[PDB]
Amino acid sequence: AVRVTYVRKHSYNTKSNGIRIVKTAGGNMTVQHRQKISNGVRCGDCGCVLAGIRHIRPHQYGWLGKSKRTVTRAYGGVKCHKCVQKKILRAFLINEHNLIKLAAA
Amino acid sequence: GRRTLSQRKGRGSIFKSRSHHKLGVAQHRAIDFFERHSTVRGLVKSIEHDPGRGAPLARVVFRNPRQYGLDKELFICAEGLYSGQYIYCGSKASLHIGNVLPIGQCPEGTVVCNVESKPGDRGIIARASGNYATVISHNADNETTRIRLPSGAKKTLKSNCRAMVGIIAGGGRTEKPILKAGVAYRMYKAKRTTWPRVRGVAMNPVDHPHGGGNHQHVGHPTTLKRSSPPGQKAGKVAARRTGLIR
Amino acid sequence: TKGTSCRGTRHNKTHILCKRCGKRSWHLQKQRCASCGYPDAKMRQYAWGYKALRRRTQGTGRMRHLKIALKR
Amino acid sequence: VFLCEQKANKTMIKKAVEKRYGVKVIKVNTLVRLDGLKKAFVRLAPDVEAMEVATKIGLF
Amino acid sequence: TGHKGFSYKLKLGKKIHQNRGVPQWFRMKTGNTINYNFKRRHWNRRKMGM
RNA sequence: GAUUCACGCAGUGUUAACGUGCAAAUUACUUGUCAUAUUUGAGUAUAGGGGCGAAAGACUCAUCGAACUAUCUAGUAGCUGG
RNA sequence: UGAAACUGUCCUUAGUGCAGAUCUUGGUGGUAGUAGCAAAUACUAAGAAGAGGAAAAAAACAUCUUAGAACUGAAGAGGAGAAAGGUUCCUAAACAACAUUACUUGGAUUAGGGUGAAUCGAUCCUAAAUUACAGAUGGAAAUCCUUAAGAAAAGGAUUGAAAGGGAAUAAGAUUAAUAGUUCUUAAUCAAGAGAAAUGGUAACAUAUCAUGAACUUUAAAAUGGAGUGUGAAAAUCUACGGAAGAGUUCUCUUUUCUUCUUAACAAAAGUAAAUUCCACUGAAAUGAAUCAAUCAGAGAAGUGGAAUUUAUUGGCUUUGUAAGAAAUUCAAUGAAUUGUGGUAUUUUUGCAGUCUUCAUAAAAAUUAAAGGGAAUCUUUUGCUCGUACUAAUAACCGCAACAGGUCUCCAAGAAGCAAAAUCUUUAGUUAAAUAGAAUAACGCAGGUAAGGGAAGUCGGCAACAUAGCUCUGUAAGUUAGCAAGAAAGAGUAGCUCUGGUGAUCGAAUCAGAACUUUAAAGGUUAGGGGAAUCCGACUGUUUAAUAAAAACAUAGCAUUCUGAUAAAUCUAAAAGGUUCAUUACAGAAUGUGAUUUCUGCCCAGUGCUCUG
RNA sequence: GGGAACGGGCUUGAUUGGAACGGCGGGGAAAGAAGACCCUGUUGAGCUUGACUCUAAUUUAUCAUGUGACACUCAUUUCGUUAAAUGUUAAAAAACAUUAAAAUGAAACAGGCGAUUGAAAGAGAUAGACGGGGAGUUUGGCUGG
RNA sequence: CUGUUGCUUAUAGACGAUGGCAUCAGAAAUCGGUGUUGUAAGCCUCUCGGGUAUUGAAUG
RNA sequence: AAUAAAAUAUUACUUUGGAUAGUUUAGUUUCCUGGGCGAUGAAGAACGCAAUGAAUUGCGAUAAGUGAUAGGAACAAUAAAAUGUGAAUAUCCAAAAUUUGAAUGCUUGAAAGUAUACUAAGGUAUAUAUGAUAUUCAAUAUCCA
Repeated sequence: AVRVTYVRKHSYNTKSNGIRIVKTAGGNMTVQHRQKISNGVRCGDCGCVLAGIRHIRPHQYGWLGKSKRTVTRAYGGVKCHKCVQKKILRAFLINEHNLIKLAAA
Repeated sequence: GRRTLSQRKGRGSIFKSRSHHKLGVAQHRAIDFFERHSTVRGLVKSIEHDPGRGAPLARVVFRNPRQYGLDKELFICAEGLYSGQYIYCGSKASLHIGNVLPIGQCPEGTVVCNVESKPGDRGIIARASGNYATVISHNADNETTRIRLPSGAKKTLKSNCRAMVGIIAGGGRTEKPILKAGVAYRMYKAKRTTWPRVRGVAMNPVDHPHGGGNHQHVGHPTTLKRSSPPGQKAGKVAARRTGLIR
Repeated sequence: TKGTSCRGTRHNKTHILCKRCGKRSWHLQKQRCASCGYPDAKMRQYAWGYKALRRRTQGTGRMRHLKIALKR
Repeated sequence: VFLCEQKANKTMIKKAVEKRYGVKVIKVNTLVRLDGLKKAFVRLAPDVEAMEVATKIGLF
Repeated sequence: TGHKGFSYKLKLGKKIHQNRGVPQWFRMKTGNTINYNFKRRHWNRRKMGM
């Protein structure tokens, strides 16, 4: 087999020193540098991973399109649909209860 | 002779607290008008494990009384607290588990925890796992109340000293027998450097006052006065009694 | 193993060059110079070191300005 | 390939060459040598031939 | 090391420059006693300690 | 914080080699151990009647029952040598 | 002999007379042409260069090329880095000294040459920690404090990582030596310049689109380990079909071997695995499923959808780059080729759930989104510093080319359970403190041995011996978990067959049957076993360099003090410090040392204590 | 033999050919080290202890002038905050809450930022106790060792 | 006369020494005798085969 | 008994070594005269500069030296060029005076850097403490409408 060497001067297998050995022209293999695996967005209430948003590095969200870093809904990109649905029902039902309980019962 | 290990502990070089992953300081919120004369509501967002302490810690979020924003707190969780719970702090708070009330509002016989020794000092007594203080009696003549500390001693505090109603969570932690020296080694991961304790009799005369001779023995009485200088105060200090009590 | 063997791991410098006196006497972890007594404003001199005084003192260098003022 | 002052940077070396020799520069790479001098690799525009520029200097 | 500070590299270059012998023309001066430089060193003989 | 083998590490025995040595502590075989009380780098913290020590008066730059260095100091010597 | 100063007498003066002090400094003998130049398997033939293999064999001859023969054996004697070194790197001339012979060789002498970055790092951020002004403290030097003490800093100052976090570059070619740095081609990033939208029931989706200030919130950067299953890639192995070259060939072999490749960044023909959500319906005769689990009326299964992860866009094939490169051939610059598969093994990289903790396993720079509703394609630039070489049986630390020590990355075949021992391929090397003849004693290292079998010896020290796998079998004792691989016994080769274990052709694995032989684990690797007693309960640690243990630790047990302005305790002092980001299930000080059983009598003496 | 009582040298004898190679371990009371065992120094050091003499830490008493006759706070102590409403008058719901309308809204004043301790306690001076935690030093002579 | 030297000399041997021969010398293969192993390679038979055999063996 | 190879002894010559003699631009001591540094940036450190330099000496981007004043014909190891229209040489003078260092805008490890204002670059200034003056303020601290 073909053995390879690090290209940069980092000699230790740290988290930021990940490599991939891929085949090149002529049969020789070159060394790449692979990105770290990143987490996604979580709902602020239930801590569940949000859908519709990619799991990329924080600085790479700026390069994405405007619609690719959020969801077209209230609290989109910070609250899940279950998280939001309870917020709406909490807001309406509590105010309605206050209207009859107090406020000229 | 040399300096004993008890003396080297006071300089605090390798004996400093291993408090790097600790959540923070666990205490009540700073006392303001809205808690002296009214009540505030806090949401228990999460319950976490504070390294180095046996009881869980609660991340309570009070909204704000005077400005716009949030007030993120860090309480010592009472047993029975759950995520999403509403707790209330204030003079007019109801007598429920987890609420923080002035000690004078608690009826006699109430079980409280995280009691303040001085009003507004954010909790001193009854903070370890499963520990609590009991309200003994009130005294409205001088605005003072009596409570029973977890050690059995009685203490007289101002009636507006604050405490949380309930038991500190995590009780029964010390009833489980450590079996391995490794488990005891991990217990002090977020604590001080104390664990592997070499007996004084096993040392040399230079190292310890117990450092013996040809046979491992102390040689002199192990009960000492409180006025003994550091470096000779090894053993039992001001021991009223001694031996297997009956 | 306290002799030949233990010397193999000596590849970390205790002292580097000093900015004020030019000697390899700057302790990195102490952040001060063992020879000239750096950041301390006064140059480090001791009466028991009589030879160290005649190794770096007035007249042991170029005397760029004082060689003209005294002769004037 | 020139030998310059270490205190001059890539932008000062670039301007000095156009001023002194009347050429167009598209790239300057510099390295500091052990003896202290700064070696500059000044590349000229394709519309300018360095063969005549070097001859005028006296290299050839 | 490959990685070094700029001023440290210039002090390395000076030690290279000073590791040279007396030029021939200097040795032919009248009343000359300087034939070999005694402040000379080699990498494998004496470590310059910087 | 089970049993073993390997990469590594140690140092049980030979009281083997060597003992003006490869080496101011190493070599060979045998043996043991070989991931959670594990191994290890770098950064950092602790300094001499002090530090650090799972404790051997161990370790603190081949120096430790009190380091190294310089000054007092040409310390004193009823003792040895000239 | 030597070539420029000196002597005799009287007084004066003394750093004034040497055989010794293990005297000091320098020089020099015998020992003595003696001990040695013996680890790292190994060299040989022809030719060249050179003063340097001559000769009655003076039996040996340094460098380079070729041929033979070999070693390290891919956890390497291979290819690269961090620290350390500092020019040792490359070339030419030259060999006085140096590398225990010699050297035409060299990490040695002399002289030249060599290190190219918007994209790699430093620079930037913070971690453990570190240091300022003012203040506090001190006789002093100076110490303390790091946001508390302040008319200082919207909230708190400096430094601290070339392994942590982090905007963005790849392939090919090129040099005597540098190259994610130069050249060619192709990219990317940052900073600049030229009354406010739709679609889907929904999850959510639309080459910028489709405004979004103060303020606030959320998420990311950013989080242990074990073990199981599995997706993809690469390497190895292999099936089908070949093209080109090479090896063997009087004995066969439609044969053995080699090449058949392709980046960053983007595209979207075709098509996956896993997980989480959404719509319809409402499950009991309970179903669904995994290697294991696990799940369901706070809603299963089914049907149809949405999203995200899978080493860049979007995982894989494919496409642009792009064959014009490169590889392998052929001719004398020009021509040829560059399919398709695998229910195989290993490594790498993700994923999914399971387990484990009196352990819960970083922060900041910086980025995005939300709530709110204040206001109304082309082109330019990209600064500073490091960048050579070794990274070790010769470039580092040990006085040295020292068998010692010193952090990592990549990783072929056979055989095997195995990254074991052994052999080989790519790469490196045949030199690494000199050899030739002879073949005494005595050695060091490795072996064997008649008959006996520990009689030797303080003592089975040393050596021998056992040893892999399958089947049968396995005692006392016991904390019921073990003892246990107890002990003990049988089998094992080669060749020719049969059967079992799957999917809509393939895996090595298991069982059985004939026949033959030198009767089969044994080349390498590879437990000796049993019966008692003493100590320590166990895993662990220890006197670096004569003690590895019964010593230390340990869990268990027990005792003492302490309500925090405290206990212990550092400091000369201190709005000083540590346990303490703590609060009796805690902090501090001790003794004994797992479990079982039991801890008897004594308060006179010395301690300690008293609510006197 | 005698001698310092175990000679290579001296006395008397035995005896002797000069130069040495390979071994060898009897001797050279062989080399290595101003004996480490023992004793003597009016020589030390580590450790111990009601050895002698002291000392840090701890402790107790007195002094160091806050007011009114126990009460107060005013120095002092220990704290807490963004010095964020002090004092006197007048448990159904893990959601949002801010940049105000309107014609002040959103009340005034105190000589105390809010508590705690308190003329007591801390630090100083002097005096008694304690104090191997620690410092300095000593630990006779004769003597069939 | 003796010594060196040669037979990579033996009845000898650490090196010296000792012993033998030195042109009718010596050395060498080959062959025969003598041993060891066990029946070669090409096609059970060829096959008591093949191979080795002084190196410190014995003839020519 | 015998040989003198080795051994020993003396002299001459030579060698290894560097004593002795002769010599001194170096020291030691005493005395005399001063005791003349620095924010106008010192002492010290680093780096750089000669036609051929490595050290040392001298000097600082005007570099083994510039101007002025004295001075009057050299320097040399080699070659150049200049020179009585002034070479060497000397100086309390003039100009100039790199990076640091009390080091002082901020940072500084071996660190590369970086902010603001004035006058793209370049050059200045900006530490702490402190005296005087001016100016802008703060505190009902005292009066005070």
